[PDB]
Amino acid sequence: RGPSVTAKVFFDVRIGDKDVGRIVIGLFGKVVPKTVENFVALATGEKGYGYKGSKFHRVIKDFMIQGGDITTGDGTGGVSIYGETFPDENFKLKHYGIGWVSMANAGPDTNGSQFFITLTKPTWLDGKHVVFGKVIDGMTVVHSIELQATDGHDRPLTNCSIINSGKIDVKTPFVVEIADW
Amino acid sequence: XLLVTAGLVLA
Ligand SMILES: [Ca+2]
Ligand SMILES: [Zn+2]
Repeated sequence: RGPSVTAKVFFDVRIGDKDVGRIVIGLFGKVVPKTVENFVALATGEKGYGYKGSKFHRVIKDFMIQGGDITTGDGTGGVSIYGETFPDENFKLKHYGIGWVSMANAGPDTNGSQFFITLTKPTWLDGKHVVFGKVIDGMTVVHSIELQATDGHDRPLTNCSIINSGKIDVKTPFVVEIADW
Repeated sequence: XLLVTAGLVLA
């Protein structure tokens, strides 16, 4: 057993001028409903702002790729659908391995729009970052971003852009098995 | 270090 994927979000990615494919993230709505709602709403852009047009501004091989700065765009910005920030919902899910999706923050209770996809098992972040999703398709796209040349700020030299985002309804929820759940 | 922050990016 494990928690159920109840929704999905897609990001179509372009690196410079090349379309590199689509990342599909499955979301654990029953585990972290409030966090999932924020991420889905930002993906669809229904509130009038969202992930479309944002980039993965910080990429560190074998650690994570980070994105979702939907205001300033340099990695210092972002906002949630609930306000500037919202509290940490819970820490039920861990960064179990590669491809788990989690909220970036600026300390306790400062979730906004920015998120990251793991490229390792960062156990030191367990209990500090809210985990809410899992990459179910497009791990090759994540790897393409991961291998991008970056500067000394870990920013890709060429922009890795989310050119479209949205949701895909899940008609049949499915379990992502988790050891010892 | 290896953190994921929004504003002050640290070691
Ligand atoms: Ca490696
Ligand atoms: Zn490879």
